[PDB]
Amino acid sequence: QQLAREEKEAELADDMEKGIPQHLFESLCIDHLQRHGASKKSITRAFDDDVEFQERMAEHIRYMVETIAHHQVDIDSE
Amino acid sequence: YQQLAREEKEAELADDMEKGIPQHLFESLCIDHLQRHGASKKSITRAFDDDVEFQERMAEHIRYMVETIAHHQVDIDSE
Repeated sequence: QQLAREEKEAELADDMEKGIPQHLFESLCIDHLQRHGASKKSITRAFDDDVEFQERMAEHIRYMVETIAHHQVDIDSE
Repeated sequence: YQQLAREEKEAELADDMEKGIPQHLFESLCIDHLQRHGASKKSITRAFDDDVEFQERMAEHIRYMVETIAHHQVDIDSE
């Protein structure tokens, strides 16, 4: 039953992850980091060329989305 | 000590860039994109504002992003 709750969370986080593709964060960075010394090329190289970065980026988006899935189910129970 | 000075520059660049990326910019990204994908506004905000572990791990990834971009930027500064 806790194990049925984790299922709901994982399914929900599956859907959320789809609505949060990586280009949203790249856009964010281009828009907010240029004034801080980071050029389009560097942000672009991170997002399009850097394998390790892409993966660690996917890991965290999954964590973000698992965490809010968790809270969504909390409010579903209240 | 040439490579240390490079890393120290990378690190200070990251310090600067980090100020451009407060957490609420990410909260807004999520409320703008996740509502069609199963999340309510409340759930996102609960994560961003009430969940202390989320905040810390959020801060740390942001710091990771900025160090990695800083690294790429100094590489480009040396080509």
